[PDB]
Amino acid sequence: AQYEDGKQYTTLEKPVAGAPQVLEFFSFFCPHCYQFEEVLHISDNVKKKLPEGVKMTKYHVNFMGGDLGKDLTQAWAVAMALGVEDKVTVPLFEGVQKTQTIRSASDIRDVFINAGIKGEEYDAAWNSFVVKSLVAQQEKAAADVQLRGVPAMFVNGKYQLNPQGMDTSNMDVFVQQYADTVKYLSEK
Ligand SMILES: Cn1nccc1CN
Repeated sequence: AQYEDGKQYTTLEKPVAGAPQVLEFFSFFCPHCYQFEEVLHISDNVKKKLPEGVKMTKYHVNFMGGDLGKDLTQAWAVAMALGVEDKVTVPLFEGVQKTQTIRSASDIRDVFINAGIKGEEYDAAWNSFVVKSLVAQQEKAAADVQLRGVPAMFVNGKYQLNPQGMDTSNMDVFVQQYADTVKYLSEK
């Protein structure tokens, strides 16, 4: 077959019911996640190939980067709560991995301030139970799949993308294979 269980994707032995349609996990400490975001634009290219009926979710993980990694999961909850993901993703990746200027929770906050989020608004969100609930949702979704690595993408709590077998000589072809695989899996 063109798409084969075990090749372009794997099938979870323990399927997760009630899972998001398309669920991505990442860490701002994760080098391939940096590539997925600013080099490949995986999420946008996946979105462009799905109908308006399939929704996309993207969650941060705790298991990379120690204390700061956990701070970044809470900051990502702030980004989701305020709807400013598109404003802070590139600066957070650059701050962690390129300039290495993000070393503390205050340095994370600075990225939001520079992106135009008011300080009192960031602080209110950071300390809010709405954000605490989003942190809990991110942790529970990762735990449901016993997640041990990023980047990772899951379709309908049933299928996990397997990019390792794909040709990476051309980046545009790789991204297209990835998105077409997500589309195929979403249609199963
Ligand atoms: C710098 N910082 N971090 C959290 C709260 C404050 C002061 N507004």
